[PDB]
This record gives sequence, C-alpha cells and structure tokens, in this order.
Amino acid sequence: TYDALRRQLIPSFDLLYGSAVSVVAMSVPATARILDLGAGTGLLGAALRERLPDAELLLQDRSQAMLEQARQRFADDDQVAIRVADHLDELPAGPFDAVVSALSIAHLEHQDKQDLFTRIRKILRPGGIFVNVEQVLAPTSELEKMYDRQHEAHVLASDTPAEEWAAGRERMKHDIPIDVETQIQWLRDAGFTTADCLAKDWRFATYAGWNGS
Ligand SMILES: Nc1ncnc2c1ncn2[C@@H]1O[C@H](CSCC[C@H](N)C(=O)O)[C@@H](O)[C@H]1O
Repeated sequence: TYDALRRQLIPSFDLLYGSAVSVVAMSVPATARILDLGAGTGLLGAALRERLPDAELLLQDRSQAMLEQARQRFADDDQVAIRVADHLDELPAGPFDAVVSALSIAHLEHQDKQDLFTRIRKILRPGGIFVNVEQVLAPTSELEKMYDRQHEAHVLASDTPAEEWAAGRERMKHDIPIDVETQIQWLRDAGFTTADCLAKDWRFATYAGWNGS
C-alpha cells in the first residue's frame, strides 16, 4: 500500500503524525473546523478523522492527481471538502480552529513560507493552532550529512525498495528546507504568541504555533 511506503520513507512516522493529531486534539474542540494545506492523499487528514470524528476537514492541494487519492480515501465522509489551490493563492476564508500541513511547505521559497505563516494566522480563530510535520535542514552542512545518514539508516532498516528510495531522494532535490528553530521563530514573527517543537527525529519534526495561547 501507499501508506506502508510513507512509513518506510519517513523516520518516526507514527511519532510525528501522531504528535500532530495529539496537539490538535488538546488545542481544539471535537467540532473543530480544520484546513489541511498540501493534503496530498490526505494521510494526516485521515489520522485527524480517526481522533476527531465530528471535525469538519477542508483538504487543499495544487495537484488534482494527489487529491484524486484523497477523494477515494474519504469516499463516504460527508464532513470532508476538497479544494484545488496553491499555498500562494488566497487561503479559504476563516475562521479555522486548526490549520495543519505535512511535508508540503518546504517546497516554497523562504519569503513565501514567512508570508504563508502570516496569512495562516489571519484565518485562525483566537487560540487557534497551526501544526506542521516538516522535512527540516540541519543548522550546519556537517550536521546535515549526519541528518542524511540517519534518514538513510531508517530507509534501509525499513527494507525500502531501491527504486522508491531513488524517487524519494529525487523529490527532496526540489525541496527548500530550513532548520526547525528558524521556521519556529517565523511563527513568532507572524504574530503567534507561542511556538514549540513537539517531536523530532533528525531531518523530520512536528512543530506548532498558537494564535493567542
Ligand atoms: N505550492 C503548493 N501549493 C499546494 N500544494 C502544494 C504546493 N507545493 C507542493 N504541494 C503539494 O504538497 C504535497 C507534498 S507530499 C505530502 C502529502 C501529504 N500531506 C502527506 O503527508 O502524505 C503534494 O501533494 C504536492 O502536490
């Protein structure tokens, strides 16, 4: 399955996606309105639905091909809507209790990331939460080599098909990651009153900002 390959490619998948679901559930009500930016096949959205059966999910992505898989995943779910939109396009009108994203925002230029965080806060209710599960750069080129070693170590320990890891490395060449503490400070710059790294496995981290808390 697609879901098994993602666990193979992503170190501490269960910790990082689990941490995103847990922090949302401890920050918003059961009936929360949640925006999922770069939802893809809707993997984080599925994890949220499992925890929050009464939550309204809006799944957003630039790729109709990716959303086709999200449509199938959520075939019979009447509290899930799907919007075709770029992160750089106007966000859907607030208010949202939570805006979430997994492995998407790293594709934007740094200035576009900072602008996006500001635009996200504007569509969040007071006390609202932004959560990102993100590929993060090491703070030095030497530590980046160690980050890469640990990613490789997980992929080989997971018995990952060679051709799928090759495709994975190729996709990462088109990412523009930065270190977690830099993008956490960008949340503070954007006007989020608290921001924190909840969980981290070297190259992959779950962080959140709160709009008043
Ligand atoms: N500028 C942009 N605007 C919207 N979606 C974007 C984007 N750049 C990349 N994406 C989307 O971001 C996704 C990255 S793959 C991650 C998919 C899913 N969130 C998961 O965790 O499994 C892809 O679906 C890609 O189409």
